[PDB]
Amino acid sequence: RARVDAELVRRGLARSRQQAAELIGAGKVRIDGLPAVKPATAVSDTTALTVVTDSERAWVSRGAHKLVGALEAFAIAVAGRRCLDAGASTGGFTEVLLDRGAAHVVAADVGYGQLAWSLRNDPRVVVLERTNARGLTPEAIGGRVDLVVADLSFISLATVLPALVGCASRDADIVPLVKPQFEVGKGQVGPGGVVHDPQLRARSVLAVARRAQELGWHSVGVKASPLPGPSGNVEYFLWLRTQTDRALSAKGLEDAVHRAISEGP
RNA sequence: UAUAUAGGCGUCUGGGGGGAACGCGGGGAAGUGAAACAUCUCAGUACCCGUAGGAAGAGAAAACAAAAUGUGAUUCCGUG
RNA sequence: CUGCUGUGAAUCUGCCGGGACCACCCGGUAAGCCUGAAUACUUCCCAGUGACCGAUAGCGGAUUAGUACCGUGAGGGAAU
RNA sequence: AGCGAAAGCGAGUCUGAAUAGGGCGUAUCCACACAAGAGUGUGUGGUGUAGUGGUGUGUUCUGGACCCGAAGCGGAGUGAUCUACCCAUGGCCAGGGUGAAGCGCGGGUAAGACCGCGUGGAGGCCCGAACCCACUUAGGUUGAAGACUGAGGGGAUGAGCUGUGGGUAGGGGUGAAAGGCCAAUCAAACUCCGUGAUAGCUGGUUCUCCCCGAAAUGCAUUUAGGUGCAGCGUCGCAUGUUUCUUGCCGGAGGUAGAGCUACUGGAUGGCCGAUGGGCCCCACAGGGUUACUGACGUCAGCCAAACUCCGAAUGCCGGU
RNA sequence: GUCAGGUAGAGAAUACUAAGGCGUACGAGUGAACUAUGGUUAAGGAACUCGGCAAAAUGCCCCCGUAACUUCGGGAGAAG
RNA sequence: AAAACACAGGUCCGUGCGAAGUCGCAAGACGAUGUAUACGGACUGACGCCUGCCCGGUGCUGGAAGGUUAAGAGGACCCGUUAACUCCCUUUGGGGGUGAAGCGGAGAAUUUAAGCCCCAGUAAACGGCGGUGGUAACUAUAACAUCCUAAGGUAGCGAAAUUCCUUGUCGGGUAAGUUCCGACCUGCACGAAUGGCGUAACGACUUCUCAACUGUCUCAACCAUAGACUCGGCGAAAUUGCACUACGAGUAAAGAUGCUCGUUACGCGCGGCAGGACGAAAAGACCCCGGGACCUUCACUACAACUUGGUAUUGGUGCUCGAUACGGUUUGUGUAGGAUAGGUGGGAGACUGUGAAGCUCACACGCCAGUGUGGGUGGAGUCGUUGUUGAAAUACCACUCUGAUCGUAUUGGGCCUCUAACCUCGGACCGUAUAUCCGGUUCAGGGACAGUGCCUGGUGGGUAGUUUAACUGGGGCGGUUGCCUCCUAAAAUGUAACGGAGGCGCCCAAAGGUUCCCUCAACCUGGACGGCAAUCAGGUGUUGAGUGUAAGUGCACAAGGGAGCUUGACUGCGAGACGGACAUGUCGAGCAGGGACGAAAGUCGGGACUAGUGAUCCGGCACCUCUGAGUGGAAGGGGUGUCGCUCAACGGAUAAAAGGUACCCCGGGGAUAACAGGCUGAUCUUCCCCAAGAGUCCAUAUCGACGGGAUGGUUUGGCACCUCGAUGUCGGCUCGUCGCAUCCUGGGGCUGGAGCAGGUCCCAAGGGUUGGGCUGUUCGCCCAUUAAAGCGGCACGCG
Ligand SMILES: [Mg+2]
Ligand SMILES: [Mg+2]
Ligand SMILES: [Mg+2]
Ligand SMILES: [Mg+2]
Ligand SMILES: [Mg+2]
Ligand SMILES: [Mg+2]
Ligand SMILES: [Mg+2]
Ligand SMILES: [Mg+2]
Ligand SMILES: [Mg+2]
Ligand SMILES: [Mg+2]
Ligand SMILES: [Mg+2]
Ligand SMILES: [Mg+2]
Ligand SMILES: [Mg+2]
Ligand SMILES: [Mg+2]
Ligand SMILES: [Mg+2]
Ligand SMILES: [Mg+2]
Ligand SMILES: [Mg+2]
Ligand SMILES: [Mg+2]
Ligand SMILES: [Mg+2]
Ligand SMILES: [Mg+2]
Ligand SMILES: [Mg+2]
Ligand SMILES: [Mg+2]
Ligand SMILES: [Mg+2]
Ligand SMILES: [Mg+2]
Ligand SMILES: [Mg+2]
Ligand SMILES: [Mg+2]
Ligand SMILES: [Mg+2]
Ligand SMILES: [Mg+2]
Ligand SMILES: [Mg+2]
Ligand SMILES: [Mg+2]
Ligand SMILES: [Mg+2]
Ligand SMILES: [Mg+2]
Ligand SMILES: [Mg+2]
Ligand SMILES: [Mg+2]
Ligand SMILES: [Mg+2]
Ligand SMILES: [Mg+2]
Ligand SMILES: [Mg+2]
Ligand SMILES: [Mg+2]
Ligand SMILES: [Mg+2]
Ligand SMILES: [Mg+2]
Ligand SMILES: [Mg+2]
Ligand SMILES: [Mg+2]
Ligand SMILES: [Mg+2]
Ligand SMILES: [Mg+2]
Ligand SMILES: [Mg+2]
Ligand SMILES: [Mg+2]
Ligand SMILES: [Mg+2]
Ligand SMILES: [Mg+2]
Ligand SMILES: [Mg+2]
Ligand SMILES: [Mg+2]
Ligand SMILES: [Mg+2]
Ligand SMILES: [Mg+2]
Ligand SMILES: [Mg+2]
Ligand SMILES: [Mg+2]
Ligand SMILES: [Mg+2]
Ligand SMILES: [Mg+2]
Ligand SMILES: [Mg+2]
Ligand SMILES: [Mg+2]
Ligand SMILES: [Mg+2]
Ligand SMILES: [Mg+2]
Ligand SMILES: [Mg+2]
Ligand SMILES: [Mg+2]
Ligand SMILES: [Mg+2]
Ligand SMILES: [Mg+2]
Ligand SMILES: [Mg+2]
Ligand SMILES: [Mg+2]
Ligand SMILES: [Mg+2]
Ligand SMILES: [Mg+2]
Ligand SMILES: [Mg+2]
Ligand SMILES: [Mg+2]
Ligand SMILES: [Mg+2]
Ligand SMILES: [Mg+2]
Ligand SMILES: [Mg+2]
Ligand SMILES: [Mg+2]
Ligand SMILES: [Mg+2]
Ligand SMILES: [Mg+2]
Ligand SMILES: [Mg+2]
Ligand SMILES: [Mg+2]
Ligand SMILES: [Mg+2]
Ligand SMILES: [Mg+2]
Ligand SMILES: [Mg+2]
Ligand SMILES: [Mg+2]
Ligand SMILES: [Mg+2]
Ligand SMILES: [Mg+2]
Ligand SMILES: [Mg+2]
Ligand SMILES: [Mg+2]
Ligand SMILES: [Mg+2]
Ligand SMILES: [Mg+2]
Ligand SMILES: [Mg+2]
Ligand SMILES: [Mg+2]
Ligand SMILES: [Mg+2]
Ligand SMILES: [Mg+2]
Ligand SMILES: [Mg+2]
Ligand SMILES: [Mg+2]
Ligand SMILES: [Mg+2]
Ligand SMILES: [Mg+2]
Ligand SMILES: [Mg+2]
Ligand SMILES: [Mg+2]
Ligand SMILES: [Mg+2]
Ligand SMILES: [Mg+2]
Ligand SMILES: [Mg+2]
Ligand SMILES: [Mg+2]
Ligand SMILES: [Mg+2]
Ligand SMILES: [Mg+2]
Ligand SMILES: [Mg+2]
Ligand SMILES: [Mg+2]
Ligand SMILES: [Mg+2]
Ligand SMILES: [Mg+2]
Ligand SMILES: [Mg+2]
Ligand SMILES: [Mg+2]
Ligand SMILES: [Mg+2]
Ligand SMILES: [Mg+2]
Ligand SMILES: [Mg+2]
Ligand SMILES: [Mg+2]
Ligand SMILES: [Mg+2]
Ligand SMILES: [Mg+2]
Ligand SMILES: [Mg+2]
Ligand SMILES: [Mg+2]
Ligand SMILES: [Mg+2]
Ligand SMILES: [Mg+2]
Ligand SMILES: [Mg+2]
Ligand SMILES: [Mg+2]
Ligand SMILES: [Mg+2]
Ligand SMILES: [Mg+2]
Ligand SMILES: [Mg+2]
Ligand SMILES: [Mg+2]
Ligand SMILES: [Mg+2]
Ligand SMILES: [Mg+2]
Ligand SMILES: [Mg+2]
Ligand SMILES: [Mg+2]
Ligand SMILES: [Mg+2]
Ligand SMILES: [Mg+2]
Ligand SMILES: [Mg+2]
Ligand SMILES: [Mg+2]
Ligand SMILES: [Mg+2]
Ligand SMILES: [Mg+2]
Ligand SMILES: [Mg+2]
Ligand SMILES: [Mg+2]
Ligand SMILES: [Mg+2]
Ligand SMILES: [Mg+2]
Ligand SMILES: [Mg+2]
Ligand SMILES: [Mg+2]
Ligand SMILES: [Mg+2]
Ligand SMILES: [Mg+2]
Ligand SMILES: [Mg+2]
Ligand SMILES: [Mg+2]
Ligand SMILES: [Mg+2]
Ligand SMILES: [Mg+2]
Ligand SMILES: [Mg+2]
Ligand SMILES: [Mg+2]
Ligand SMILES: [Mg+2]
Ligand SMILES: [Mg+2]
Ligand SMILES: [Mg+2]
Ligand SMILES: [Mg+2]
Ligand SMILES: [Mg+2]
Ligand SMILES: [Mg+2]
Ligand SMILES: [Mg+2]
Ligand SMILES: [Mg+2]
Ligand SMILES: [Mg+2]
Ligand SMILES: [Mg+2]
Ligand SMILES: [Mg+2]
Ligand SMILES: [Mg+2]
Repeated sequence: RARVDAELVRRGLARSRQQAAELIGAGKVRIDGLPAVKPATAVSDTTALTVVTDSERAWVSRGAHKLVGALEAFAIAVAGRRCLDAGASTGGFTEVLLDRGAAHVVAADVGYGQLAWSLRNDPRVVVLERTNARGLTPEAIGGRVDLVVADLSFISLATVLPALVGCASRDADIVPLVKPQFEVGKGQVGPGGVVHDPQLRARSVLAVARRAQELGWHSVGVKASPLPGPSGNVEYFLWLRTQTDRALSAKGLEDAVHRAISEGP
């Protein structure tokens, strides 16, 4: 009487039970074809468990999907440019750049070692013990970088900007990830931890865009993340830059903000 | 409804109810005892029902018995 | 031995019983019926008797006694 | 006449292979022998064996069984004249407010909506007597009354109140549901009967004197405030000092005390001095120096219900 | 269950009355405490107490005028 | 009298109609003279916005391929009895073996329903709704990776009729705010029809506030009436061992009118007060014990009800399959070969023109190697012990297993039917003037079903009877219950407690018997691994090692270590004893049989010893010379050996059993708890001894650490001494009374006392010692005062 998600994770189909739920969610893994009727299934281990046959499953976290979705809309070159990750410590975003042939990447954490052992062996992988959260060091990360990916959680991503515009070059290219129910004053999270309010997302994206513009970093374009938090955390990836023909800083910022939520998700 | 029956009309002869105990045939507890209790007991008791008679019921072997050339319908009493 | 249900024979070199059953022996003759005496009792009547009571006893009732009275009622129930 | 489970045998019998031990039985005593002192046996004689039926007393068994006492259980009946609900057929509800729909008029509306005005008489409507309740409080509390009285209190045309007649009955009825009510009683009414229910529980049990005279412990217990058997009382019979005391004699103990270099543990201070500690010359050889920690040992003083190299007094067993 | 005089009054309420009916079955005394039932109370006014319990207070008619809120009926006899 | 019930509104489930449901044994009735917009049941409870997740558990509903399962059909196989033989062995018998039929007993395979397992749906069904590892804005305000599930609280609300902590925090309100209001979220232990959150109107509901009003109060005074009181009349009651019934300090069953010692008191009444008479009342209702009673449930065991199947009532024809008896085709690879050699008895002689041979196909199989039947053709034969071939015809009559077959006789399983039993609360007509009864007749429908008997399996708190241990410093909760060893245990034996420590419910065919032989542990010295340590050698070493297994007593004489043989880990017994309420239990020399070891002496009836166990009943099994319901057998019983009980509550109430009662009742108990009293005083409380210190120095102005000794009886306790045929339980009110351990007032000594004001100690009990807010409050917090707002005893004084 072994749980179906139990046998699945035992075989090696998915390294974690959260992924076992993702696979049963669309019914990618079942016996005799068909969607897995229910995640509560008593299946004998002598049966056959299938899979979506995802060829590009060389990923070790969920942060991969949201990134590959952003890079679909942006198509940003990585080789030949230094890169910065604002802290994932789980291989969600940096490992994708590894698959992108990144020249050299740097990642942060909360002062904790929990990365995949696979990434503890690549020479171009730098690990730091949360030197600082908001005012990132522009030189101790190895010098100048040419890309920064924003991945923040229970901290309103609006205080690391002075550091991330300094932790860059004069010709910089940045893709921040705006999480809606996390920009509102801490404690004022949306109803039940999930937000169904386009106007709240509008307020959050406007606040982050205006905070970026305060430094001069204008918003170029928008993107809706394809695979969000399971219970609900739909993200909206923007794009920071100070010198392009797409200097949407006066009126086009709002037009692009409507685009973000009108085509989101 | 034809055979007819169910019925209807008339004329007789009975039945009905009571009763203290005793009889016969049925139905049938619980308290109690078992130092608890259910089998078991109490007890086929108490009570109930149907029926009598001066008594009733039983009664003339499809019985006993045990190798005895033995008893011989039933009922009741004493023993065993 | 016996009730309800099912199945269900023979008429005497038959059938029943003799403490599972079988053989032999013995006893008897079911599925029809009547039957006195010896046995149980006393509402009532007669005549007696008591190392029985003697009026708080003996019947509840020696006297208005199943009365007066109590209870809606089944019923309880004096004292003299 | 007994032994045996029995067939059976019989002063024997059972077990057993056993004239080989034991069991039960051969009244009891006496003697004389023949065998062993491992508790005496065996045998020859003798003596010869006591029951039963009336009846008094004590105890006991079956019966209500020394007397009184439950809450309750069963059988058959009686009750809805109180109360619960229902059914038929009747009666009652002073007085005063409010002002629903409906209808009619006007305004307003493409037409409506709607409003203002009237008539109108709705309603588990309002205030409030009769009537029905019973919220507060005081009195009553061997009452006026086994549930009232006074002052206020809620409903008062309604799921209203009420009269007369009727129906539902006990593991049943009825319940706008409180285990409420069902005749001053209800977690199963009442009456009679079973019946003198049963109570390891409480209570009571009536004249005298004479002699003797306890126990409140052990064991078992659906047991722990009950009982059985033992102990301990009395009476009858048998035996006769067997009892008890004191002296002496023969014993076995491990308590008091003590001791511990006699063990097992604890435990005080010294003494020498390791091994393992550090350092020198300089190797991690080797050697010595040093608060070293300081095994073992040793000196002296100690401690113990489950320690004992020892070890009484008493008590106990026997003899005399 | 029926009948329902007068005067105030909306009234079958309440006060007093008519007709009619009663004075209903222990009394007579008496300025004790205390209890009960009524009454009044300077100044203060809930300080009482578990709590404004109980008392006190408002109370009728006619004009004027009425709030938040509302389910548009009400609240409302608001309050004044 | 309520917030509880009801309610209008909501949903869910059942019900197709003499419905379902209910009352009845039935008939019958209500439902309803209703018919799914109706009726019953369940929950919720106008209205408004909504009602999340979980179908794993348990129910409900549905389904069926399998597993399992009753009665009923089946009777293979076995056993009893004995007609017959067949034999001895002795002779007129009598035991051995076989044993047909018949009758009997136990009875297997096989077949068969529901249910259960199984798989689905269902939550406005009964029910459920998580964490961890390390984190940033200025700490936060749980929404980075991973474990687990049936899913991980949705919305809304939230110190709540819900919050112990708690008088949470902040604001309001008061002079003073434990209640209240508005919020906060750390929701011990809210949450979505046991609805969640709001809501106008309503309430003899609960709570907070303001105005007004007042004898509620400061703080009480006065008046009248009914009693009380006096006089006359009548005239009770509960109660009651007494009696010419003081107090104090004691003593006593521990709280005395009655006893002690002292003090006080002339005799008798009337009106008043309630301190005592553990006052009256009611065989304590709290608590324990015994017994009831009613209630609950997956306690036990039953029964109603519901339901399954078989069979009776109960029949007919058609098919489909199965079992029987009977008939005719039809079958057998083999090598020594004219052989696709069914097992045969007869076999010198059977088969043609009723057209066989050889040709045409099918039937039959085919390991397709080859052969039997028909007519269409066909022409007048083929065959044998032929010889090889175990077995010959494969030329013929009668018996025949293997098979592919049809039919008859018989009997089942099923299926579609028919009508004739039976059924209809469908119509009509009649008895019958009257009649929704009833019976009949007849038409129309079902129909061998249903219903009902009997047998049978399920479900079965719907009901019924009952059980649900004891010990216990009250009871409960915990723990324990039998056996063995030690200490307590006081030098015999025995000895209690919920006293102090541990073991047991086995193990070993050798770890049993015998015969013989040996001596360890530790220490020093010498040796490659090899270290203190492993095996070797030398020595010292009397017991410190080891003895299956706890502990104790033992054992070096060895009971300890080693080897040989071997089963005495025997059968018949047992003088005499230990221990003992009894029932149990324990030791035992010696005799005989038959053995083991030993030369023999001798030892051996398990183990160095003391745990390793369960009475009786009832039943099983093997053996025996017992019995055998007329007789012979048998069945059944009996003896002997043995088997089956965490009966572990271990002397074992049943084969079989849990809980609630605050709705409770009875019988008892001060044998036993709660209150008060009594004893004690661990704790509590109040003092003291010593003085390391602190105080700049200076123990002792003032505090005094570490330790030590006491008082009181106010606290929490310990005990269980009186009271359970009744000793009323907190706080406040009224009224006191006593102590002093003094709060104020009065008198002082020392000061680290200049004065003012204090600190500490000593003496002193005459008087005094406030009113409020918060709270049920005591306690306590606060407000305004005051000379001060003392602490205690008196049944935590006083109903
Ligand atoms: Mg008669
Ligand atoms: Mg009985
Ligand atoms: Mg009994
Ligand atoms: Mg009894
Ligand atoms: Mg006669
Ligand atoms: Mg006769
Ligand atoms: Mg006769
Ligand atoms: Mg008399
Ligand atoms: Mg006289
Ligand atoms: Mg009399
Ligand atoms: Mg009368
Ligand atoms: Mg005998
Ligand atoms: Mg024997
Ligand atoms: Mg003898
Ligand atoms: Mg005589
Ligand atoms: Mg005699
Ligand atoms: Mg009765
Ligand atoms: Mg009646
Ligand atoms: Mg009108
Ligand atoms: Mg109108
Ligand atoms: Mg009204
Ligand atoms: Mg009203
Ligand atoms: Mg009114
Ligand atoms: Mg009024
Ligand atoms: Mg009124
Ligand atoms: Mg009432
Ligand atoms: Mg009240
Ligand atoms: Mg009085
Ligand atoms: Mg009076
Ligand atoms: Mg009143
Ligand atoms: Mg009144
Ligand atoms: Mg009426
Ligand atoms: Mg009547
Ligand atoms: Mg009732
Ligand atoms: Mg009566
Ligand atoms: Mg009554
Ligand atoms: Mg009853
Ligand atoms: Mg009863
Ligand atoms: Mg009796
Ligand atoms: Mg009695
Ligand atoms: Mg004497
Ligand atoms: Mg005795
Ligand atoms: Mg005696
Ligand atoms: Mg002597
Ligand atoms: Mg001596
Ligand atoms: Mg000695
Ligand atoms: Mg000793
Ligand atoms: Mg000593
Ligand atoms: Mg020791
Ligand atoms: Mg000692
Ligand atoms: Mg008038
Ligand atoms: Mg009047
Ligand atoms: Mg007059
Ligand atoms: Mg006077
Ligand atoms: Mg007054
Ligand atoms: Mg005044
Ligand atoms: Mg005034
Ligand atoms: Mg006020
Ligand atoms: Mg106050
Ligand atoms: Mg106040
Ligand atoms: Mg006060
Ligand atoms: Mg009042
Ligand atoms: Mg008034
Ligand atoms: Mg107004
Ligand atoms: Mg208002
Ligand atoms: Mg007004
Ligand atoms: Mg009310
Ligand atoms: Mg009341
Ligand atoms: Mg209620
Ligand atoms: Mg409804
Ligand atoms: Mg439901
Ligand atoms: Mg029905
Ligand atoms: Mg429906
Ligand atoms: Mg409700
Ligand atoms: Mg609702
Ligand atoms: Mg729900
Ligand atoms: Mg669910
Ligand atoms: Mg579920
Ligand atoms: Mg389910
Ligand atoms: Mg399911
Ligand atoms: Mg089912
Ligand atoms: Mg059968
Ligand atoms: Mg809260
Ligand atoms: Mg509150
Ligand atoms: Mg709560
Ligand atoms: Mg609080
Ligand atoms: Mg506050
Ligand atoms: Mg609040
Ligand atoms: Mg519910
Ligand atoms: Mg709840
Ligand atoms: Mg719910
Ligand atoms: Mg509600
Ligand atoms: Mg609320
Ligand atoms: Mg409200
Ligand atoms: Mg009301
Ligand atoms: Mg009320
Ligand atoms: Mg005064
Ligand atoms: Mg007077
Ligand atoms: Mg007088
Ligand atoms: Mg005194
Ligand atoms: Mg005293
Ligand atoms: Mg005295
Ligand atoms: Mg005297
Ligand atoms: Mg007096
Ligand atoms: Mg008095
Ligand atoms: Mg008085
Ligand atoms: Mg009393
Ligand atoms: Mg009592
Ligand atoms: Mg009890
Ligand atoms: Mg049938
Ligand atoms: Mg049937
Ligand atoms: Mg049941
Ligand atoms: Mg029951
Ligand atoms: Mg009984
Ligand atoms: Mg008991
Ligand atoms: Mg007990
Ligand atoms: Mg205790
Ligand atoms: Mg105690
Ligand atoms: Mg001793
Ligand atoms: Mg001694
Ligand atoms: Mg003792
Ligand atoms: Mg143990
Ligand atoms: Mg040995
Ligand atoms: Mg041996
Ligand atoms: Mg050696
Ligand atoms: Mg040995
Ligand atoms: Mg043995
Ligand atoms: Mg003996
Ligand atoms: Mg021998
Ligand atoms: Mg021997
Ligand atoms: Mg027995
Ligand atoms: Mg016989
Ligand atoms: Mg015989
Ligand atoms: Mg036998
Ligand atoms: Mg026991
Ligand atoms: Mg026992
Ligand atoms: Mg038993
Ligand atoms: Mg209740
Ligand atoms: Mg009682
Ligand atoms: Mg006592
Ligand atoms: Mg007291
Ligand atoms: Mg006490
Ligand atoms: Mg006392
Ligand atoms: Mg100083
Ligand atoms: Mg005692
Ligand atoms: Mg006493
Ligand atoms: Mg008491
Ligand atoms: Mg008394
Ligand atoms: Mg009293
Ligand atoms: Mg008394
Ligand atoms: Mg006082
Ligand atoms: Mg003093
Ligand atoms: Mg003082
Ligand atoms: Mg002074
Ligand atoms: Mg001074
Ligand atoms: Mg003076
Ligand atoms: Mg308060
Ligand atoms: Mg005082
Ligand atoms: Mg007190
Ligand atoms: Mg006091
Ligand atoms: Mg009191
Ligand atoms: Mg009182």
